[PDB]
Amino acid sequence: SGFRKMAFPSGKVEGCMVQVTCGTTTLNGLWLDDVVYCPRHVICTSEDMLNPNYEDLLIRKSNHNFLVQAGNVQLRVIGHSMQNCVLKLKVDTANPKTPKYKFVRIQPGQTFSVLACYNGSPSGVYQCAMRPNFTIKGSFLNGSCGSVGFNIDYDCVSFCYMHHMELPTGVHAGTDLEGNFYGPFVDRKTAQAAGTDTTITVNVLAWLYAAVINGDRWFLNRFTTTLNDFNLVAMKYNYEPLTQDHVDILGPLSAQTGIAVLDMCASLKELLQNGMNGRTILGSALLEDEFTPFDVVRQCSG
Amino acid sequence: SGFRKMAFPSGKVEGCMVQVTCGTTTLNGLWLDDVVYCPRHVICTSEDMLNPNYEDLLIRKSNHNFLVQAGNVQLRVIGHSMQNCVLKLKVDTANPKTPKYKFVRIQPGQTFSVLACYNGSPSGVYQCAMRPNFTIKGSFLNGSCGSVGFNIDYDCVSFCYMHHMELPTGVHAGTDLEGNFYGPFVDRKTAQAAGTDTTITVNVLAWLYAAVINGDRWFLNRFTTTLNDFNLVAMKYNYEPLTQDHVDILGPLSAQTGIAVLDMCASLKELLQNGMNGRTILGSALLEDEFTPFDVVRQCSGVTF
Ligand SMILES: *C(=N)[C@H](C[C@@H]1CCNC1=O)NC(=O)[C@@H]1[C@@H]2[C@H](CN1C(=O)[C@@H](NC(=O)C(F)(F)F)C(C)(C)C)C2(C)C
Ligand SMILES: *C(=N)[C@H](C[C@@H]1CCNC1=O)NC(=O)[C@@H]1[C@@H]2[C@H](CN1C(=O)[C@@H](NC(=O)C(F)(F)F)C(C)(C)C)C2(C)C
Repeated sequence: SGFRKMAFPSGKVEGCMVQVTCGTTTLNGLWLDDVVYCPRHVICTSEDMLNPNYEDLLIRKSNHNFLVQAGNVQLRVIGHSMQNCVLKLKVDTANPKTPKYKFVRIQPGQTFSVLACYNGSPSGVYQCAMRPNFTIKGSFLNGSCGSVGFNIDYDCVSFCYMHHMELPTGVHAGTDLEGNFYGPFVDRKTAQAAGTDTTITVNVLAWLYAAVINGDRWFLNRFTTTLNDFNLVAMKYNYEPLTQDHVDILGPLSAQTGIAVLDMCASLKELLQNGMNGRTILGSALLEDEFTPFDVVRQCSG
Repeated sequence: SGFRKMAFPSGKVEGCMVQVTCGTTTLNGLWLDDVVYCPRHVICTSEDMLNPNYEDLLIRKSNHNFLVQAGNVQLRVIGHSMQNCVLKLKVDTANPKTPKYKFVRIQPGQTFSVLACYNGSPSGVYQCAMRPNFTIKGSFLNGSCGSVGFNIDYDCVSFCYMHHMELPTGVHAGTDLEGNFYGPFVDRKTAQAAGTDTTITVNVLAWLYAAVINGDRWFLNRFTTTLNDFNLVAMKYNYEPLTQDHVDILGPLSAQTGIAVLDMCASLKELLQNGMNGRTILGSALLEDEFTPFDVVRQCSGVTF
């Protein structure tokens, strides 16, 4: 029993974290085979943070301007290219700790683990979800940049996120490992703010199913709802609209518990109507939205 | 900025997890140098768990009774010994990934990282506190036994916990790596219950300090209390007493925020009496007590390797 916000073992990613330095800028790099991936804004001074021309700044750089350090070893840089907002440094050594990996772009709602690093040393690991507004509610200080988000599937590491910047509201923005930003952000210091956040409705229902399987039944009820009446009510609490696709994904938890998704939707509407009246679900007095249907099955049946 | 329940990187510890099988029981082992550590109750059958005679059950067992598997490779057991509630199996091979490590035993309120494992394969890492009643609120299914708790200080892994059992209340109990239980528990299937839990007061106050640092400041009030007067409120609300010791630990956070510890106590007191009056603190409707002062500093400022 028990239910924990639980990250993947960070071991396979720890073996890939290096320090990338350029001028007075030091941030973190991901060393896979003979390529170090890191945020391109490493090549910006304080000045060129406002309207950087990355193409112009990079053409000024030779291989020898990039100090790559893996623990003690300085890697020798033998090539640099840019792909979108990530800089790719070719090094003369393939990383011997390179795991089986892929690059994946995730959708809002998806969870992944973040290995927070400073100076190419891993600090800590925590579990994140991609918010509907394409930000993550992370924990990152100065020099954290180039810290990555990942999933692990059997022995394969799925890299989905590289950290770039903090927005004024304290939420974080970054790119996939092809360097395309999640959402409408750019690696410039400009007036840009996170859109209005919403609750990830599909995740809350999943978490309620976890509550049932872990033997908590105090919040259900005898009502059901139409998908439309559910969405019309939920949306007034800033909940993401639930789609037929979301219901389909809840098939397995519905079947395992024998509570139809629209029945559990009825429970949710009433929980929003009523709150907790003291009580808790799975040790929380808020409705948890950073557990996907997959995360529940893995932790409560695996 | 931001504040998360954050675990230590598990790499050094993932390199030490093995599978131990004795008869039809499989669980997890910790492989360090040429010894494998795992719960002694691996030797117990369903029958033997009700009234086990460990010294007797153990002496009836030869090394050939113990399958130790590191991935696909069999390790050869060349010796076996018991220390308190942990079985120590000498294996023919030293673990080449053995980190700098020591065994430490923690007090309630201290936090640590748990690496949950099944069949010697690490599944997940989460952050835990040793509860005041010496349980931990874990997430552990069948085969999780031999999952370890640790902290890291630079390159030294300090192992502090090995998982043994689930209490009927759904909370978890285990030992230090010398096999001494945390709390008044025994490794038999017999009926056991967690005593009544209390809230780790110093940790809430540390967490409230973490709130102030992230600009969540609404709960500050003008009032200050005294330790004596506060601790009377604490007891009523099933809160651990705040000691002179506890107050001194918070000096860094008091100094960093300019909020006196007994001032922060007044905010806390008022919160217990009044509730949160709608609001949340760092996105929680509950007062959080599983972040230590050291945990808060290692994330909100640095010292984070
Ligand atoms: C990488 N080391 C930091 C990560 C930041 C620092 C504080 N916590 C973090 O997660 N990244 C940066 O310094 C990026 C970098 C320029 C400015 N910047 C920011 O994080 C800033 N953000 C913005 O100005 C905003 F909102 F517009 F994006 C700041 C708020 C000053 C921390 C670039 C290229 C975005
Ligand atoms: C190790 N593989 C399991 C892990 C358990 C399984 C359910 N959740 C967990 O964390 N631990 C055990 O097999 C221990 C072990 C015998 C029985 N046991 C229990 O978990 C039982 N608990 C107790 O006996 C209790 F409550 F009294 F502490 C169970 C009835 C399954 C809850 C021994 C030696 C205690």
